Amino acid sequence: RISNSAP
Amino acid sequence: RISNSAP
Amino acid sequence: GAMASGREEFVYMAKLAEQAERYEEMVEFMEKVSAAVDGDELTVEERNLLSVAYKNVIGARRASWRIISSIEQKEESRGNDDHVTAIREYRSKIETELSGICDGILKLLDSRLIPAAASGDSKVFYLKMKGDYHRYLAEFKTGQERKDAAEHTLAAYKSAQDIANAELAPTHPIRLGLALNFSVFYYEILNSPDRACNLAKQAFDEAIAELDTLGEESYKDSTLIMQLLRDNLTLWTS
Amino acid sequence: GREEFVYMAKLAEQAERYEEMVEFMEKVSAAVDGDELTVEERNLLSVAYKNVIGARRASWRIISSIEQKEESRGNDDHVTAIREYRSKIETELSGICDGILKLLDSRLIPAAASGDSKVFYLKMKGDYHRYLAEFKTGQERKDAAEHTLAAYKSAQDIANAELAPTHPIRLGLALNFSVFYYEILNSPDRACNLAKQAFDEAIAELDTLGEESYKDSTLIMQLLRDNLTLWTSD
Ligand code: NA
Ligand code: NA
Ligand code: NA
Repeated sequence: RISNSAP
Repeated sequence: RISNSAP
Repeated sequence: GAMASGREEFVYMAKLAEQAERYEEMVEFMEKVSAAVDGDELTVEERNLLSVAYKNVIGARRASWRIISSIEQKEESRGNDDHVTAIREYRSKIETELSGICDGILKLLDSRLIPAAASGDSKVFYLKMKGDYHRYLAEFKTGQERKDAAEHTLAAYKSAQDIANAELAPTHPIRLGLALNFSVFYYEILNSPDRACNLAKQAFDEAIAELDTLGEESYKDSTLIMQLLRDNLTLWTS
Repeated sequence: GREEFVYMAKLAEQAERYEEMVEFMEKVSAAVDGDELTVEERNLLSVAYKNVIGARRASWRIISSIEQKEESRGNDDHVTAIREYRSKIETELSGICDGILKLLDSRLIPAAASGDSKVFYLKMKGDYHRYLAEFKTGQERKDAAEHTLAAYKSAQDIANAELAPTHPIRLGLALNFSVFYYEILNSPDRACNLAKQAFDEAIAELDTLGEESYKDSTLIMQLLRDNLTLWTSD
């Protein structure tokens, strides 16, 4: 996807 | 591991 | 060992499963920890192990679900109904796994972890986690179940945000991680790019303004989350 | 049946759900009575088992290193826990090898009708006995090594006589045979000698190769060199 979520 | 085997 | 018991032993087993990259067993071991502590609070080490465990288990199925969904859409547009039928059955199997994984951690959160969270750090951490796994449900559920999932995600993230704004520094990795995932929720689930950018820029700006309060300890985790905020904003703008 | 499960196997590969990929390809092989698997089906079968065993091999090596460290620390409680865990992985290792070895012995090897597929399945038999020898001890390890040498030798005989020196299956066999000597039998001179001969014989006629066939051979030959570069310096 385009978006990065948190570690 | 030092050695590599066939893919 | 059949007589293995207590958080210490099962914490160690979870660390072995992590080194082995056997994350399903790491979940199992961390669930036994949760059962042994039931009533009390997990330590920071335990909560992070629990989180790593479920993150890797669910992440494998999320990745599989995405590729299988793209293949389904491609075969659909090719008119290959027989392939589509087979892909749908296979996606449905992955969805029953996704659903069961989310249900596992959501049952721990609702029944043990959130009720026992004492500090503002812990409350935000577990409320963020609850919204995270409702968000993974909203990624693939449909109809009423998707709306219910998105509503549960908003409710958990908003309640976490109220507490974080009141009790955590703008540079706190938990507060920042919540802002990041809340903005992803806006962008990916609610398809509201403007509200997503506004929230991501706000959290970034608030952190920058106080970028002398994050000291060498959390500083590293905070900068990484801030970099992810920046990167999302760039992509969502271009 | 055959084609349905081939397709399911391809989906499992995309999804990186390799345990399911093995199940699907085991169903393909059962649907093919007497006939040979196609090359496509043969390669899907090998990728499936390769990835399923590959992950337990990785886990086993990590857990074994941890076991030794906790022993060096006198943490006998940890050592016991680790041994129980390593034992669980070895059980899975043993069961995965058993599945492909039974399939090779009862269906694939008997059905092989050309030197191409004969070398391929015999090599694969040796491979999975060799994966047994990586962790087995005592008589089980001795048995594994004896079956590996016999599988690889039979493969090599057919391969020298009926496959071009540049054939990736013959080269792969040489590669894995050499690794067997280096790692399992602790015969580094013989490992090096075998790998070197197989390499020289391949560069000899490396001119006949085209474009699709050149990338296939050159890949194996570079792995042969990489081992020699390390083995020759110890
Ligand atoms: Na603990
Ligand atoms: Na649970
Ligand atoms: Na708690």
